[PDB]
Amino acid sequence: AGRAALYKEVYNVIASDGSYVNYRHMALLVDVMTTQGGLTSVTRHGFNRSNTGALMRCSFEETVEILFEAGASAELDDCRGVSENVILGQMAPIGTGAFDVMIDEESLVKYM
Amino acid sequence: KAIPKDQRATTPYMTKYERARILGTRALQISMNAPVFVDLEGETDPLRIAMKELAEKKIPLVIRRYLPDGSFEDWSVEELIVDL
Amino acid sequence: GQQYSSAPLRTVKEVQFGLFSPEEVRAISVAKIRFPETMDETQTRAKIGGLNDPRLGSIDRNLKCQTCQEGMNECPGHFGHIDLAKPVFHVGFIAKIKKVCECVCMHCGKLLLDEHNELMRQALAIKDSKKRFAAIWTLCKTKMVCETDVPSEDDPTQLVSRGGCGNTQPTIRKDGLKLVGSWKKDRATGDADEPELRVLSTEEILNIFKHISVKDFTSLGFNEVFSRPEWMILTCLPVPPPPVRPSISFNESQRGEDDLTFKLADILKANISLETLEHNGAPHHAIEEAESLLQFHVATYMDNDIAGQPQALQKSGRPVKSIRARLKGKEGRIRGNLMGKRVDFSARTVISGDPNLELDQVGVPKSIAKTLTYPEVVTPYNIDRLTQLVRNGPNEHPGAKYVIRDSGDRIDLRYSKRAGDIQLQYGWKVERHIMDNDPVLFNRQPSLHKMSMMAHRVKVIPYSTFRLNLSVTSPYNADFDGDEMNLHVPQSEETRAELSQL
Amino acid sequence: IFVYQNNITPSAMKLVPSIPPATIETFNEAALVVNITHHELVPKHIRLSSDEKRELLKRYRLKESQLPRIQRADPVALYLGLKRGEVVKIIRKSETSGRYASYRICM
Amino acid sequence: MFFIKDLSLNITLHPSFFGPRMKQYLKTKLLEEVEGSCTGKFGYILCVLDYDNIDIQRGRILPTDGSAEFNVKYRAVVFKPFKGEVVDGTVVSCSQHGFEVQVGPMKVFVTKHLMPQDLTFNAGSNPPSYQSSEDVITIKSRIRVKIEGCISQVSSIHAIGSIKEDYLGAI
Amino acid sequence: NLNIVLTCPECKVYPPKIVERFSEGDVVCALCGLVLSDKLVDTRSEWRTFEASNPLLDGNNLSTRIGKGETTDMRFTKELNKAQGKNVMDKKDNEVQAAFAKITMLCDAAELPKIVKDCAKEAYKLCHDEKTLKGKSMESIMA
Amino acid sequence: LRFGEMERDCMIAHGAASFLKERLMEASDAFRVHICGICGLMTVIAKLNHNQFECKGCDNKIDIYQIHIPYAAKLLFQELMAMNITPRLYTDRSRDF
Amino acid sequence: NQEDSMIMNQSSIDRGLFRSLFFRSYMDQEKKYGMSITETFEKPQRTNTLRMKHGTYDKLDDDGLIAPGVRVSGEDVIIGKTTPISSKRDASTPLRSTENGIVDQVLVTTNQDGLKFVKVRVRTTKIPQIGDKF
Amino acid sequence: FNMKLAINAKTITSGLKYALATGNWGEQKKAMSSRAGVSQVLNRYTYSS
Ligand SMILES: [Mg+2]
Ligand SMILES: [Zn+2]
Ligand SMILES: [Zn+2]
Ligand SMILES: [Zn+2]
Repeated sequence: AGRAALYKEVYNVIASDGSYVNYRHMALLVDVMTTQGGLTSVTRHGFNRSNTGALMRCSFEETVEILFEAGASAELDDCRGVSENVILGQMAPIGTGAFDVMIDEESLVKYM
Repeated sequence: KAIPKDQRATTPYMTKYERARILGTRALQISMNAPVFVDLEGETDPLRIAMKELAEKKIPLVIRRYLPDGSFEDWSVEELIVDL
Repeated sequence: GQQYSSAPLRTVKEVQFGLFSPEEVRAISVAKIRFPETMDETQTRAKIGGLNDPRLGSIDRNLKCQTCQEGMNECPGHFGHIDLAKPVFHVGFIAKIKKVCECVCMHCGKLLLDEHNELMRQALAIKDSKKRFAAIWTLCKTKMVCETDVPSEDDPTQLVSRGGCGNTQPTIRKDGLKLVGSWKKDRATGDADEPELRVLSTEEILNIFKHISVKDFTSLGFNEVFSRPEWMILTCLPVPPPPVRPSISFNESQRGEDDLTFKLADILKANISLETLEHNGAPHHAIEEAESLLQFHVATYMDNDIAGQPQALQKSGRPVKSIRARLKGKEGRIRGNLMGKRVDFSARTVISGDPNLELDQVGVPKSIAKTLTYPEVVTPYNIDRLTQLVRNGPNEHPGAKYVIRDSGDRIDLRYSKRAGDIQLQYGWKVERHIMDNDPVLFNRQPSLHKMSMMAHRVKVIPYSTFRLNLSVTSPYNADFDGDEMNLHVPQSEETRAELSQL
Repeated sequence: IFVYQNNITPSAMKLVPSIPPATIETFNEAALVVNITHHELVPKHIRLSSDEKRELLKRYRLKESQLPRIQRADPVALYLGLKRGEVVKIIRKSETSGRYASYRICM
Repeated sequence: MFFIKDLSLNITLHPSFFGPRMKQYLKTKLLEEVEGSCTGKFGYILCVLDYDNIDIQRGRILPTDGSAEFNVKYRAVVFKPFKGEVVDGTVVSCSQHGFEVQVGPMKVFVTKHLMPQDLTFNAGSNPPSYQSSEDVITIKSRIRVKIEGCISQVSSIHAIGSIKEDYLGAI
Repeated sequence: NLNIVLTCPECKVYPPKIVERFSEGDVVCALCGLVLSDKLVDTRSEWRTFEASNPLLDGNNLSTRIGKGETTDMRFTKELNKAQGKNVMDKKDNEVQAAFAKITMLCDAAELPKIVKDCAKEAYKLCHDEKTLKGKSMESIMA
Repeated sequence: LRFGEMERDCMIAHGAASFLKERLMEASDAFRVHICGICGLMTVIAKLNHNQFECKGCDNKIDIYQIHIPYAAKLLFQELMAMNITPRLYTDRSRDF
Repeated sequence: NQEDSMIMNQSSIDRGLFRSLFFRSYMDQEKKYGMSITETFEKPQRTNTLRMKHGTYDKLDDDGLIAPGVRVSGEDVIIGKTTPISSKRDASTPLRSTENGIVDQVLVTTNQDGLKFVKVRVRTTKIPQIGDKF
Repeated sequence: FNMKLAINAKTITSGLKYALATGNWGEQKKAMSSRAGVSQVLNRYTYSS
């Protein structure tokens, strides 16, 4: 019900200004704040304090205080976030990079 | 671990991203003087060559589609439906 | 370019954060770092075997980089160490150190609570490395005695002995960079009334931490391999190489050093001082006076914006740019050099509308087209065309700026004596001008939309403005009251496809 | 279940987890005057079996970590007497699909 | 010593080679890369065994690029020298400092000092030799050496060795 | 041994200016017309007042001098101003500093020019060292 | 010009993975380091000419890799090190999931 | 003339409508760096002068200044300066690369303490173009 | 008690010159908090400006 109310509220703020945003967008935000089991805020406290990657969390607001703690807790960043691969300058695992591309010598020798 | 062809469950259709990446990759390879698997009917732009190769499904590439767990389903460009 | 290395090219899959073991800091280091002097072998023009390149990194358009050679545009720069006279707190942990002391026995190095306490075994159970340390603390902080015997896991009559030591635990509070304890005491059952008030030395905290069981510290956040709690208190100081703190040699009476090089020299000077004091007749209170100076310089170097403490200032009244402060804000290393950065193959000018452009095109001023370049690979398909743009050169519109040979070296068509008689080879790259129908990223900042950055067809046109179709105005949120727009040029066949296709 | 009017002394509350495998629940009479489950905003929660759960995780290739979580103290988690590890299947109406099934694991 | 080791090498084949002589080019490129090679981990990779059964497997197409990557699983004869290994070899070079001994793919050098005291350098000979009261060691002589230690040096492994101890020296 | 060079490689001339360019950089020879590195070093862009320092005697560092209105120094100001005032006693700190501070007081009072007024004070620091029949009086070499 | 944070976002929204990589690497920052396979540090004394590798302290003249990262990250990593933190970079995984 | 843009009578623009004068002034000092090192006003020679500007130095008279009246252009050298250090590096002032015009006036002076310093005025006439705001 | 040695003219002269120039209304090259922008360069674009 917390989710349903939270959406209702978000929806009102948009529609009050006489604007339309498709459900899904507001739904997703509402869901993300929800999933944890409570009301996880879109603040340095809420989301940024979850189990995501340390470089990711550090790219928003708490930077150095996040990397010191990352050090003493011996965190391990699995580099699945977009933030990490951007810091690292590698092709992010998003759309175009969400899959891999291989040559097949079978199909290759078939066409000639 | 790699999902068997008989147990594949991802879309039989090629994603916008897949197609954009295949066309990008082939065009890149074509441009790096890679062998072209189609009659260039006067074509000179590697993307227009790539488009042509994909149009006749003569692109020898495979999409390794990763699942959130780490497993994957491999799909041939020849076998993917291009409704885009 | 940047020369070839036989080393396997790989991608970074995991990043393993941890603290520096002083053993390791010493082991990495390529120089001792003994003197607060920059260079100047007393009024000279070479680096001093002491601070920046004692054996270290290289600068000043000169190879000398200890066998490594290479020089500037290849050398990453390698670290030196500094051996500290006495332990000092790493400003960032100071609190995690405090909390660890609060959890463990300040004499035997054993967890104040264990498997015998129910609330403990429950908090100990917590899977989350941080949440378990958090819970362990709120429990152990309160415990002010190392217990020898505790009631058995059945009867409170026959008490089972755990670890030894009966010692009373201090009430720790911080006095800015210092940790001071207040031991409960006993004296005629009462006392305190007036307790034992003493500051806990780095060395004593270090020793307790050294004695904390692997099982124990592993129950706390810590990891036996990458982050033992003993590694939070600084004993050896990694010294960053010049790349991290560049110097500039202006005109023989003007020379600019980085704030870090200043802050380091103070650390060193304060160190050299305290080392001489301990060696000589130690006057106790004149030493701890010099220690908490060293403590300050080391601390203020990593962080100068410390709450309670005075800032280290740099002659002109401005506060020293600490390391923390370089990473911190927007315009930090994170927000401003990694998560967003300025780029080449970019262009910007005043936008104006056009009823005669097609929706998807963008009017590009001739001058802008003549600057921005696309690196095209010489191929049977383009060879003749490309040779012509090369012949056309950098000044004519459909022309080119550079020729990139297989060899790696760049031919500047503007100056090369062979800019005329340039004979192309398959695989070479011609860096040619941006031309009609090239895909380009067009953008109007802010960019709170995916539609605020869209791919357009080039249309080289006269006059200094970017022309856009009027119906494309709305997504960008542009008007022609003096708005400017950004243009980015893809450099790969792949990148171009991304733009045109998505 | 122990339905109490006003309070249960901390003396009495210490006897709650004293007799396992049997389980004890405390419900303040005042909360129960109104069935929250009946509310407009409260969708159908359905408790899954050990086999049903095992299957959910198998079908979506999940670790219990990856599932959205219902908090142990949650009004509905209380109403259903959910235990840590137990999973609920939420069936909500959708303006999008008509019917949408979400799952929540207990805290 | 001299081992048969199971090994695998990843090869990145450009699309232009996706013709029927693909396996043929893969098996070939494998041999170009691996054969002759000298590593620290494995030593000298001398000869790839069982050509006819080299396992190519399925090549994954690398996404943004066209090329396919295969992990060519193979099996070969390797030579990895160790400290303490007693080897037989032929002298190659000989100087006032000692003599190098060729042991298959690698050279093992013997110091003037890592030989008995009686064996002394004779510059006044063609070619320069080491002379004992009974023995003469020169460019063609066969020697049994005890490897004292190895240095993994790029495209080779070199070693120092003694002929001072019992049952060593000329053969 | 430190050898640093930009020689084109293809047609060694030993040696000629290669251009600093205007935008492209990399110093391509007007001879082999190739490249050398990427440059990427703007010397015009020095550290302004907004960190740079122009030291004439040894090396300047600074300590303490806290005044940021965040938390009042009061107790800590005297803690650190006394602690830094103890340290300027370890290794003959006084002498050059005393000389340059007394120097800027005697010149400022007569309004001596800074550009060359400070130039002569560098000469004194070269004259205070070296031992050549100074019969030093402090005031004497100050004139 | 600055291809800033908000621009990164649009590219991420578009799914232009390779276009983004290019902007951040090829079109700006991009640099190559040699890292150690044991302690994932930039320690490696690459004498790439004589083809010598070494990570003394590891005594590793063998298990060495090369990587392409934005110089600002090479910087960031050197900075985090100077501050006693170890950002060990590994070319393989050990966790799964 | 859509979305805040406007159309101008190109005929009127020719007749002088909205034209304007433009004067930029470039300055340079001949600094004294201690007992020996002194910058100099002169036309640098490319053999004994390091890191020269790719721009042209020909418009400089031997005093290191362009005489007023000469027309200039992008990257060209208005003021020639060297900072001797040893033979000497190039510390010259080039005209902004995005501009051009004719030198209006050039004055030579000493300041409060007597450092030779020179001011150069450059005049252009800016004729209303496309992205020009009104 | 030599007068010229006693009174330092440069104190008030350059002390005012600093403020007026830079704009940090306070003493002196060690300014913060000092209020920057108190003194600024007069707009001479148009007469009205
Ligand atoms: Mg506007
Ligand atoms: Zn180096
Ligand atoms: Zn104890
Ligand atoms: Zn290592």
